Amino acid sequence: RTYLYRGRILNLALEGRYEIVEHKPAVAVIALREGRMLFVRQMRPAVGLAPLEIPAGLIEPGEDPLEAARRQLAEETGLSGDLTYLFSYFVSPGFTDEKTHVFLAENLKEVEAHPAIEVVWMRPEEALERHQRGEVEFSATGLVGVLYYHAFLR
Amino acid sequence: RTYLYRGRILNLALEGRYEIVEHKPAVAVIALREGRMLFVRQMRPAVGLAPLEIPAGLIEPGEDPLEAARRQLAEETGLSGDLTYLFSYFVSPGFTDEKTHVFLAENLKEVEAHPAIEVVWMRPEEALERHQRGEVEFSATGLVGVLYYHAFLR
Ligand SMILES: [Zn+2]
Ligand SMILES: [Zn+2]
Repeated sequence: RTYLYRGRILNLALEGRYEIVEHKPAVAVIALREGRMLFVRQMRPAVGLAPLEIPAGLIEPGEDPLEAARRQLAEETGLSGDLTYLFSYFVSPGFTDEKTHVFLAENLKEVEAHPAIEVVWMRPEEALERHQRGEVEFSATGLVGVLYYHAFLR
Repeated sequence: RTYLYRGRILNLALEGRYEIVEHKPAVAVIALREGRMLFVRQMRPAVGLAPLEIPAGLIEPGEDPLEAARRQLAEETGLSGDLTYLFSYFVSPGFTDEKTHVFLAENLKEVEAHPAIEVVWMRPEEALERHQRGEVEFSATGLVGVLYYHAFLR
């Protein structure tokens, strides 16, 4: 386990033949209101475009997933709600340890008028159609939100 | 766009204040048979455990997503089938450009008796329950497969 780089959002290390990227864990929040899902978009230099995602972000030191979820939702959209843990997933276990904890948010209320991040309320059916037509791209969190909705929220 | 490392499965670069990890695109295959989903497990040094995933892998030079999907399915499980493109997603757009193309596989047939990789046929409902109980972890591909099944394959 040798480190070739210790950065801000990640560290690059080696374990023999394997290249490993250590990354802070993350959270994502699925929120539905009047049939529309709460998506967000922002410039992502790593991909060169703005995919459709859901409120998400890194878990800061001292925070547990639930607290981080509350914060990301408030900071990115200015909303608060009753959160319920759903499940988690490793974004790409073949090279990184980033683990994402997904929550469901209900009974949304605005806690701050002042939420870089574009808030995009959109019916999940519409998001899926636009993607199938090649009009928009998805981040893992956005796709998970869309699939979760079709599976358990209709 | 400065490079601090050019490796095998990834490159580490910088774009001002952003740390970017360039990674080859990938594919994942969702397959259902007799109510069981085709999951796979393998040691993943980056995470320290073996999460529940679905057949997946990198797209090699010269290959398009469909061809890569056929190959990963055959090499990891020894099966072949009729593949249909479903959708794609960026695993973690906040730091990497890895994009995953997901396919559905139907009418499975064994093409090789000789498929590191553990083949795990399991009902998606069971996979979800075990995860909720904290008995198993999910990779993004495994979770996407489970959610896709609950949304459109029942
Ligand atoms: Zn931070
Ligand atoms: Zn290769």
